[PDB]
Parts: sequence; structure tokens; C-alpha cells
Amino acid sequence: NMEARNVMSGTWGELWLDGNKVAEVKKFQAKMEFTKEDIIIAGQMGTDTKYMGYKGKGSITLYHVSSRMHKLIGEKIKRGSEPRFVAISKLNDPDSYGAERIAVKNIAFDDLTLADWEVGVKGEIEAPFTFTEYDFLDII
Amino acid sequence: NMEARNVMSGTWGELWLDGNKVAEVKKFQAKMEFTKEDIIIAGQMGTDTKYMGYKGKGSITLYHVSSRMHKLIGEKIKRGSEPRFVAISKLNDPDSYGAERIAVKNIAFDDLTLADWEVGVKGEIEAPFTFTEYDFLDII
Amino acid sequence: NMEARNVMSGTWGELWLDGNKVAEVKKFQAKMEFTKEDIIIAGQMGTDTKYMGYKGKGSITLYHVSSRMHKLIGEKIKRGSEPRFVAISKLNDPDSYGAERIAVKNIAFDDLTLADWEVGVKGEIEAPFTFTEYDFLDII
Amino acid sequence: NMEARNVMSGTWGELWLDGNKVAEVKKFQAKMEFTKEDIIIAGQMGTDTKYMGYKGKGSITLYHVSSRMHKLIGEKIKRGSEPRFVAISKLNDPDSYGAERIAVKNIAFDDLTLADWEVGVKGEIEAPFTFTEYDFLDII
Amino acid sequence: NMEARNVMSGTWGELWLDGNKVAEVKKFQAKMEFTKEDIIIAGQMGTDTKYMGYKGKGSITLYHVSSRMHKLIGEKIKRGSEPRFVAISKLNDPDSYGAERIAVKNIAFDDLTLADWEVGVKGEIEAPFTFTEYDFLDII
Amino acid sequence: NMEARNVMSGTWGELWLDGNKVAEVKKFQAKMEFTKEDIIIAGQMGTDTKYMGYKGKGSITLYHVSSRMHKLIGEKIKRGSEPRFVAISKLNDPDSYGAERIAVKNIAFDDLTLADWEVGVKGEIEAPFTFTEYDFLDII
Amino acid sequence: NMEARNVMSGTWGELWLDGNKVAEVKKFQAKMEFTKEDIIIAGQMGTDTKYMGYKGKGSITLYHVSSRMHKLIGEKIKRGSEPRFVAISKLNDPDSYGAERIAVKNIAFDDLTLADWEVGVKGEIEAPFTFTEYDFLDII
Amino acid sequence: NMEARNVMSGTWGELWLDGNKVAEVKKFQAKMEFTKEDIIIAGQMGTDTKYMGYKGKGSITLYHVSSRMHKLIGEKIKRGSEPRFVAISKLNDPDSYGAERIAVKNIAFDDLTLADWEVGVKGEIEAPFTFTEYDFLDII
Amino acid sequence: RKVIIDDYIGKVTNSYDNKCLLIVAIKSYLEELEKSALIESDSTVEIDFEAQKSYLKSKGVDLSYMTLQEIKEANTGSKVFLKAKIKVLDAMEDIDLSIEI
Repeated sequence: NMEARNVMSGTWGELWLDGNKVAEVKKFQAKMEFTKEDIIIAGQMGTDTKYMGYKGKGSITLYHVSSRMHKLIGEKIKRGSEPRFVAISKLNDPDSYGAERIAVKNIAFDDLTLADWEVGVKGEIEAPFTFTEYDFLDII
Repeated sequence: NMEARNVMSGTWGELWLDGNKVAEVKKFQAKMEFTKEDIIIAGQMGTDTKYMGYKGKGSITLYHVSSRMHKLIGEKIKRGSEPRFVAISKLNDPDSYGAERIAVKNIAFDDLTLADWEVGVKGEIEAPFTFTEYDFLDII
Repeated sequence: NMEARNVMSGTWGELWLDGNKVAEVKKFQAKMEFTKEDIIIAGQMGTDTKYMGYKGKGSITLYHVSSRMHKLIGEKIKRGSEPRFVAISKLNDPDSYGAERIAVKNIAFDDLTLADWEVGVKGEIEAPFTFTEYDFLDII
Repeated sequence: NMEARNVMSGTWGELWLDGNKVAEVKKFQAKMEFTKEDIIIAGQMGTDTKYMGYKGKGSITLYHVSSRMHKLIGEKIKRGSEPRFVAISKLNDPDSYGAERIAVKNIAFDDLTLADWEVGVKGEIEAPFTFTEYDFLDII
Repeated sequence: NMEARNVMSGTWGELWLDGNKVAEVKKFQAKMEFTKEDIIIAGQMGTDTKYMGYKGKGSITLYHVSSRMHKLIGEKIKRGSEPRFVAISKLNDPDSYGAERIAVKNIAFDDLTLADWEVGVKGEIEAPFTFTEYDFLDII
Repeated sequence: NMEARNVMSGTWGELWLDGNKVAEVKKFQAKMEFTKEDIIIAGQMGTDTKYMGYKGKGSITLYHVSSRMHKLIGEKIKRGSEPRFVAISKLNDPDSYGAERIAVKNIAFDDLTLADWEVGVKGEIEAPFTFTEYDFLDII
Repeated sequence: NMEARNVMSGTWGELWLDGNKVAEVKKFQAKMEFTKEDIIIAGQMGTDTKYMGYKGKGSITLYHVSSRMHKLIGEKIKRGSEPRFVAISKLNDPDSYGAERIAVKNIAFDDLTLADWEVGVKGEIEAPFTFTEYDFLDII
Repeated sequence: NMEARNVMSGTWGELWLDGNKVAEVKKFQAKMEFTKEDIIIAGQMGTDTKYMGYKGKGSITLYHVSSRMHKLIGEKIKRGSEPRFVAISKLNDPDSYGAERIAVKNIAFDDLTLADWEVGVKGEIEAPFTFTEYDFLDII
Repeated sequence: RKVIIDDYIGKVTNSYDNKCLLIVAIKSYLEELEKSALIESDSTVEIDFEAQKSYLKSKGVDLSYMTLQEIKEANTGSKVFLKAKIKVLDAMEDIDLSIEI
């Protein structure tokens, strides 16, 4: 049942941002961090926990082909309005059986990289973000 | 559409400082860090955030060809007056389509490097700074 | 205009300490760190800063040819009097145009290294310090 | 079936570069290097690998009849633009079962040889390259 | 018992690849590389090792009679699917004590050679591979 | 005393493996590699070393008369159990002063060669191993 | 078109160094090494590269007729100033199609050979260098 | 001008070590290795280098006529004191244009060879060294 | 027919290389038709071996001692012989379904 070829490869992934395909994508990551409070019950030695909520974090790294991120948020940040976006990730490896597609909703970015370059080095842009809700589309 | 040649290279960039071209430039970086506060809404598990403001940070690294930084700020720092400058960065790669030019305004430097050298090592100067406002000139 | 040969080399530097030339000098560094306070102005998103003062720091590293540092401060430290010195640094590279000479005044050292050696390792002494005032002599 | 005469000989090859036949050719070689990662699966001693991609490499060696290689890329390299070429290799031995033809695309060269000569030695020029795509034409 | 004539000769081998006999075969080699970790046990000077697994490696070299290697994997590699083959090697020398046969399974190839020729030199193609399993058939 | 005839010749050796005499043996080698750490002692320029242990290594090369090496370990290796063997080497030259015999214990092999043949070449199989203990029997 | 006589011979070259013809020249070589970075693009197995710059390298070998190499740089190197030279190479074979001439500029040498001799051996001196620019003159 | 007879021959050299002529000399070699750092300048593809210093290296090989090398440094090395020598090399070929002489100063030797011999082989001793300074005397 | 008439009749010399170029052009046209999903993507174009052999036999040359590869590139005067293999898609018109209770 378990074979080496079944392991997913990241080369076959693709990312959509606000309904526009991002072909210049290097890596994508979305994570859900739970919040747990320590609870001690009298009479038992093992310490227990209570679950209260979660926080969503992630980041996107992409090559510096064009100035995509500036046009998205640069003007609105100055005014005081914070935009919200939706991202869709699909991972379709031909050797693996099935492709998983997940939608990440209500995204807010942490920073804007106006300019960053160095002599003899190719340019890359990375931007972390936080989200609130997700959705499953054709999980394996 | 996406090709390897389209990636911008940092060798083709150039920097202007206070209207004078800086040919001895190694790397330039300007970043905008947002400020966000956690907000917990009763009835929903996911934590949400509110955006309040941004802080701008960056740095410039250059070879030790001449004593450019001293003449800019050294005398005024002692007296008590803090100068403010404007920087312009243009990144024009022949393979990539279009060149992006961004102006960073109201710059204040963090430190002054009076002297730094070691035997058998070439000299370099780096200076971080904070800014307030930016401007877009012919973004891709 | 900009050429590779114009970059200054640290091998051509030299240092004077209390009017006596230090031939056994490995590296020298003097830096001025500014103090800035965050200021938030109502009505604008970007945070601004106010400059209040500066603090000077540096260090000297030298080979263990002789016991120079002991005779300078060892006896006076025990009594309770803290000496103050003056250092002069000159960087004269034949390929570069011009040599910069800077004087650093009111120096106070941070520590005294009584003894430090290991088998099969040559001996070196490093001593950080703080200063108050500087002066420019024939900057480029 | 199998016989000595069926083995192909390199004297019968020919090479088209950028649509122009190269008559002063000595050897031509193209290859694809796969990328594989070791994966250890619990319960099995033998290690298994997962295929992730390939890299193409090759070289051309030709007699120094004329300065062909300069006119292609010499002036373009300095300005900052990299050209891409297409090569076709045909191996037609009368004794063997017909001929095989292959087109190698997206060729980018590794180096340019301005001058290379020695007293008493005939001149030769070898140029390695990397490619991405290929076609099969009249494979046996 | 032991005599010179009993030594096997390589001229008498043959190889089946994917169920089809390969007649233009020059050499075939398979090997299993064990993985061992050094362990120092208190009270004993001699170091001892623990066996952890094995890795399989090999290669095939054959005359360039026909373009057999392309038709197997050339189109599949680009699409992202990796095939696995089975090879059988039989060594039957009339002088030696009978013949030995071995089946090597789960073979995955390391590279593909599109073209390789040189003037005045006969053509040869060598392809290395890795495997995981094996059987013994008619071992002596 | 010393004479040319006294030198031992390799033709007169023989090797027992697991209690069975191996007649098709080409060469046999065993060695012990000591482990020594450099220690610098104050007041002395010459560095001195401390002996900490030894590691045993060796190899056997034998004509490919029969598939002896497979029957020993081929099936056991896959299942996950590693066997240990004992080898005895005797070197008995009529001209030299008698014969010397040594037993090498706790032998574990490094690799297994499933198949290795080439057209026009006699077959040979070489197997390296590691050991831990040894005895002296009839040393000269 | 193609014929054996058309191949250029190294006996017919000549080299000018700093405007003075060098008659005792054995070989001359110049080359440009491009700098390329691997870039993986999502959805494609074949890796693609981005060209970032080039580096120039070469060497000169000449019979030890006279102490020419010393007079150029021997005294200047000690003082701390590095000279830059210009070399011109002309390859004029009567059988080939004309001659090709190239100027290599901004040459800086790697080492200086004070003395090198051995009994019964003719003397030779080889000096490698690095360059930055070049011109084409009468290219075929 | 240039002729075969003008090439210097190594048989005509001689070497003075510490003011005493060495007659049993086989070869002598000295060299100066420059130190250069790569520097990338914005707007130019070709990389340029900056010269920072040099390192001197060489070796002497001589027939094992007498135990000359021991008497120089054998007893001094153990005690902890390192001597420095001066060597002069003269190359005087009757056919060439005169003779060239060079003095190599501040020589420190790398190793000392206590004993080295083998049956049926003549003895030779080679000693490498490092230097710092040099003079030109009667350069051609 | 239009593509061939426009650029190939009377403007090129009937050599093997020109035949290969014409084959490449036809293959490119078929690949262009591929993206519109009118036919299948397995199309192949090559020299009509049997027709060429028959024409050569008619012209009188002897093919007993002629290699198979030699026949492909032999002279044919003005005539050119080619063959292809394409598969044409059709609309959905019959459907079979079996639901397992």
C-alpha cells in the first residue's frame, strides 16, 4: 500500500490570489495554532488542558517578476482601509491519488516590501499573513 | 508566460540619495511593518485583528570609497538638529519588462560609523534608517 | 568613476593611543548610536520619531606583544580614579584618493584583561570602550 | 539480428545550430540528470526514492575553423541579454537501421572562449550548455 | 575440484529487460550497499557496528544499435510519472558448474542520454539505476 | 640469516571461511586502525597522542567459480538479521621459517554483489568486511 | 567548404603586451565564465537558469628568455599599487580564412615568479590573470 | 632577436644559503601569491577584484651529500627559537643575454627531514619554505 | 490545400530537407487544430513509403540492393508522397450506466 511514489511533490502545486492565478509562486503555507489553558484537577497527578480557540498564520514567497503586491494594498494602507483577500491552493501530483484544494478566507497581510535588492542576487518577495476561516474542496 | 529570465536581478539597480547618485551601492532595502491588535469576538472561535498603523524601516550598505556619510550628518548631530533626506531607487533589468522606481521620503538615520577597519579586510559601511512616507513612480 | 581599486583596505590603517603609536594593532572600530523616541501624531498613519541624543561605543583588538594595557589603567582602577584617553585613527590607502583621520576623545575602557592564554594558540587582547566627543581631521 | 555492422559510428553525425548546418563539428552530447530523494519506509530494509525533476546538460566540441561562437553571443552578453538557441542532431549510418534525429531546445551556453592557442598544436573549441526541452524526430 | 576452466566468462551472459531480451549488451552489474553505524561499548577497545538497512545500485552498458532507451521513459519522464522495470540476468558458461539466474525488481533509472557521438568513435550508452528487491532463481 | 628465499609468497596461502575451505581465493587482507587524539602539553613543542581504541577492516577477493557469497547472507539480510562469521588464514611457504596462522572473529560483511559480468572478461568478486577480535595460532 | 587545411594552427599566433610585441610566447588563453542560478518554476520538471554575470580568466606561458615579467610589476606590488595592462592577440594562418584579432583589457595578474630552475631542464614561466573587458577586431 | 639558444638552462644556476655556496643543488623555486577579493559594481556585468597583499612560497631540493640541513635548525627548533635565513640565486647561461640574480630574505623553513632512504635508490632531500621580502640584483 | 498552394508550389527545390520542412509545417498546423479540440493529439505525419517505392519501381530503378532508409530520400522528381494518422472526436450521443444497488 505505502509506496515512495505516493509522496506529494511541491513542484505540482499552484496558488490563486483574489481570483488571479499566481504563476510566480515559490512556496505557500497556512497553519492553525490552537489556544489551550492548563487545568489542574484535584486528586489526579496528570495535568489536563482546555481548548479555547485558534489563530491562523501563514506566508507566501514569490519571485520578483512584477510588482503585484504594491498594486494590491499600497494605496489603501495609507488611507486607513485594510483589504481582505481569499487564497486557493491546489496540490495535484500525478503519482499521488487525488488532489487537495483548500480555500483560505479573510486574509490580512502583515507587511509591504517596497524595495529590496542586492548586487549579484536575484530578487524575491515574502509576505506573512493571518486568516480567520478556511474551507475544504475535494480532500483525499 | 512565466520564464526564468523575467526574474529581476539586483545588479541592475541604482540609488539616489538627496539628489546625488550613489555609484558605490551594495544593497538597498525599505520595508513597511504594520501594527495589528488581537480582537476576540464572542460567538466565534477564530481570533480576528484590527489594523492601526505602520512603521517604516530599512538600511543601506555601501563600500568605503569615500566619506559620504560623515559630511551629511556629523556636524548637525552634535548641535541637536536632525536632518531629513529623500531616497530614490530604480531597478531596471533588461530581461524583465518595465523598471520600478520608488521614492522614500522623510528619512532619519539610526547611527554614524566614525571608523571601522581590520587588517586584510576591505572596508564597508552600513546604516539603518526609518522613514514615514513613500511614493510610486512607474510601477510595473 | 567607480573602480574596484578605490575601495579602502584595512591593512593601510594605523592607530595612535595617548600620543604613542600602536604598531601591534589588529582592528579598530568607533560607532555612534542615536537615541530615538516613538511619536504618534493623530490624523496620520505613519509613526514618526524624535531624536534626543547619542551614545558612543567601540573596541580595540591587538596582539599580545607586550603588557601595554596594564601600565595604562591597572593601578589607577584600584585606587578609584578613572583615566580618560584620546585615540587617533588614520586610514591611508595608496589606491584610494585621500586619507581620513579622526580623533576620538574622552575614552573610558570597559574591562582589563589580566591574563588569557591557551596551549597552541597565539595571544590576543581586545578591549571595548565608550567615548563622548569626536573631531574631523582631513576627511575625504 | 544483432551484428557488428549495426553499431552506429560517430563519423556519420551532423549538427544544425540555429538553423545553420555546422560542418566543423567534432562531438555533440546531451543528457538529462534526474533528481531523486531517498525515502525510508517503516518495515522495509531497502530504501526507495522519489523522482522530483530533471536537469539537462551537454557540450559541443568543434574545430577552430572560424570565429562562429563570438558572433552569436559576444555582444549580447555584455549588454545583459541572454539568447536561447535550438540544435538538431542527426545520426545516419548506412549500415545501421536507419537514422535518428533529435531537437534540443532552450539552449543556454556556459562560457565563451575568446582566444586559445599554443605553438605546435591545432586549435579546438569546446562549449558546454544547458537545456530544458526536447523533441523526438524519426526515432528508431 | 578448483580448476581454471571453472571460472565463469562474461561472454556467456544475457539480459532480459521488461520481458524483452537485450542482445546488444556489454556489461551488467548489481550490488547492495549495507548501512552500518559505529557503536562504542564500554570496556571494549574494538568498535562494533549495527546493521540498519541496505541500498541497491547498478548500471547497464550497451552498444548503440538502436534507440531502445528513449522509447521506454522519454515521454513519461516529462509528464511526471516514473516507471518501474524488472531485469533478469543469466550467466551460463559451459565449463562452469551450471548457470545462475537472478531477477532484479523495482528498477528506476538515473538518467537518459539523448545523444552522444564523436567522429571516428563507435557509440555506446551506459545507464545507471537503483533497485529495491531481488529473487534467486537456479543459484549454484 | 636474511636471504631472498625467506620471503613469504602469496601463492602458498589458504583461507577457511565458516569452517569450509575456500579454494578459489585470490587475496585476503586484515588490518587494525588505532584511534589516537592529539594532546598538547605545556612547555613542550612536540605534540603527543593518547591511544583510545582500534577499528578492524579487511577484504576478500575470490574468483567467481560459484555463487558461494549469496547462500551465506542473501536471505538473512532482507529479513533484518545480520550473521557473524569466523575466518582462518594460513600462510605456509616451504622456504620461509614455518607457517603463521591467524583467526579473525566477529566478521560482518559490507556489501553483497548480485551480478557483475562484462563481455570478454573473467569474473571476480571482492567483499570487504569489518571485525572485532583475533587470535594468534602458530605465530613465527 | 570544410577542409583540413582550414583549421588554424597555433604556430601562427602573436601577442602584444602593453604595446610591446612578445616574441618568446608559448601559449595564450582567455575565457569568460558566466554566472547562472537555478530557478524552479511550478508545473515544469525541467529546471531553468537565470544569467547574472560573467568572470574573465586566462593565462600566458612564455620561454624564460629574459626577466620581462619582473620589470612590469615587481616594485609596484610591494608599494601597494596594482597596475592594469592591455593585451592583443592575433592569429593569422595563411591557409585559414584570414585572421582574427582580439584586445583583452583591464588585465591584472595573479602571481609573480621570482625564480624557477632545475638542472637539465629548460626554463619556462606561466602567469595567470583576470580581465573585465574585451573588443573584437577583424573577427572572421 | 628571439632564438632557441637564448633560452636559459637550469644547469647553469647556483645558490648561496646563509652566505655559503651550496654545490649539491637540484632545483630552486620562489613565487609570490597575491590576495584578491571579488567586488561586484552596480551596472557592470564583469566582476572586478581588489588587491590586498601577497604571500611568498618556495622550495629547495638537493642531493643528500651531507647533513647540512640538520646543523642549521635542528637544535634551535626544539628550544623554541626560529631562525631566519637569506638565499641568493644566480642564473648565468653563456648563450642568453647575461645573468640575473635575486636575493630572497626572511626565509623560514616548513619542515626538517631526519632520515629518508630506500634500498636501491639514491637519496634526495627537499625542503619548502616561506619568505617575505626580495631584492633585484643585475636583472636583465 | 490553401497552405500548400500559397508557399510551397514552385518556390522550393524537391530535396529531402525541404520535404522534412513541409512535414513540420503540416504537423504544426495539425497541432494548432489540436488546441480547439477538433481531433485527437496522437497525429503523426511521415513519408508514404509504399507509394514512393511503387513510383521508384515504375521509374525503372532496382530496389533489391537499396536500403530502407535509402528509399525514403531517393529522388522522385517533382512528386511528393506523404501520409498521416489522425483521430476525429465526436459528440456524446450514447451513454451506458450501471448503478450497483
